[PDB]
Amino acid sequence: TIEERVKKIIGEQLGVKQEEVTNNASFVEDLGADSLDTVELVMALEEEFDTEIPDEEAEKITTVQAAIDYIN
Amino acid sequence: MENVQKKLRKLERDYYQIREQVVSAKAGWCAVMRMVKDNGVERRLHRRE
Amino acid sequence: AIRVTQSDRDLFKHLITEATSYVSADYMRHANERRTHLDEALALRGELFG
Amino acid sequence: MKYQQLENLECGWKWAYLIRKHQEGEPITKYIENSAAHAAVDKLIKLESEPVRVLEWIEQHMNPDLFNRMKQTIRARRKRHFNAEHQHTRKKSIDLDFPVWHRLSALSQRRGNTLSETIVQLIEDAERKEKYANQ
Amino acid sequence: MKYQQLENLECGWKWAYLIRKHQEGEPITKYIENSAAHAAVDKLIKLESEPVRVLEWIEQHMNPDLFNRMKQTIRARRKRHFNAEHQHTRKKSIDLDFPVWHRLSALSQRRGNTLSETIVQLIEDAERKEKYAN
DNA sequence: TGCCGTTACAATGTAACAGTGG
DNA sequence: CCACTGTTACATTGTAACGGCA
Ligand SMILES: *P(=O)(O)OCC(C)(C)[C@@H](O)C(=O)NCCC(=O)NCCS
Repeated sequence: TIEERVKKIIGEQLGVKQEEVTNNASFVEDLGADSLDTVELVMALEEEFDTEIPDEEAEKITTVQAAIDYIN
Repeated sequence: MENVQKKLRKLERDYYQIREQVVSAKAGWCAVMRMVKDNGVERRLHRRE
Repeated sequence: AIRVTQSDRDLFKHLITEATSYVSADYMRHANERRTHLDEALALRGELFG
Repeated sequence: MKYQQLENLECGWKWAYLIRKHQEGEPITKYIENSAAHAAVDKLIKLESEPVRVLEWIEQHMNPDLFNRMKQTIRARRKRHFNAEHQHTRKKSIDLDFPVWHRLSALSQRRGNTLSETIVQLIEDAERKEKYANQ
Repeated sequence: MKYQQLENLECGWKWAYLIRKHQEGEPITKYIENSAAHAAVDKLIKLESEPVRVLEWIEQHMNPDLFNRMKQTIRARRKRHFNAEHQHTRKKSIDLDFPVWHRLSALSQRRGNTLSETIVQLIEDAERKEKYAN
């Protein structure tokens, strides 16, 4: 499903545990993903669901909950 | 301007290729990092020299 | 005893150094290639979005 | 030369090629005598962990027939090994029915371009129709 | 069943396949102990020139997990062996650059056709476009 | 379900053509 | 000239996944 495909992408693009990645887990502070890591995370999220996102609306996404919210 | 649309499609395919390459490389690197949890990576593997 | 310990120490040193030189080289090559590919990719992303 | 030649890798490739050919039953040796051929093969086997000596063993006992096949197979293996790094440089193997392949090859030889280029042109014309339908 | 099965041929095929796998290092036999495995492999090696006994050898000592792979390999061998008689039933193998293959497979999956059918349709549409223009 | 044809690949080996530099 | 390299177009064998049929 989408709400777990997001976890599939996030865990394997940041290397963090599945338990760590909750809905409210922010990438930078909780998951530790920095500038380039978050860039690669958004690219992977785009690839998984074969869609595209605007630059500003994409950069607005900075959390698992926000990630799914834009994805779903 | 359908030619311009075709140019956009060609650039889109190139960008898809590059993004797929980058994402696959990142996933492999993350898998390796999770697999080197045995602490052989701090200095022994990442030789900045 | 001296012979055996020297042989084991030399084996350890050689294996360790050779394995590190074998792996870390490709590891750093992969890191550099990934960074370069990302730098190239951003330009295509921007132009496609425009 | 476009692809970097690595000695300690190509030597192992060559040794593996010789061993595969021998175990398949072919006469890699240039010797007609059974004893010398057996000794040379045994020495090649001993050379498993010393790929560097495989070049000398080649120059000493390799059948004169196999030089062309050797230079072909290792060259192709080098190309494939370096192309496997990225998907966009890889190759995909497909099987085609005789009529379809016959028509496609005739078309390609007519246009004087490779099969991939002909497929590109065909799919591009179809995609042009699709694009103009979309617009 | 479309292709008639011949015992003296398929049994030779099976013997050759098992010998190839053994030479490749695959564990042919179900015996973890090396002595029994070596004895069974020697029985197979000296068992050459025998269909009626290679079948029994497979039934008795064959590794359980290789049965499916061997069965499908023999299926493919039978089909190819019978199809290689006539030109029109043969298959031509080619290598396609990854982007071209990706686009072609996209079309084939989209339309539900196979690669051969997809290429046939594409060539036919190209011909029809030629006739339209001409 | 288990056999049986069929497809779409992967891996490796070769012949032939095209390039390149010594 | 000549040799060595890169590339394309096959072949050959093996395997996994579908789908038909008793
Ligand atoms: P991190 O602190 O290394 O930052 C990386 C980055 C956010 C600057 C980078 O990923 C990026 O977004 N670069 C392009 C910025 C942009 O919007 N450029 C316009 C299109 S080229």
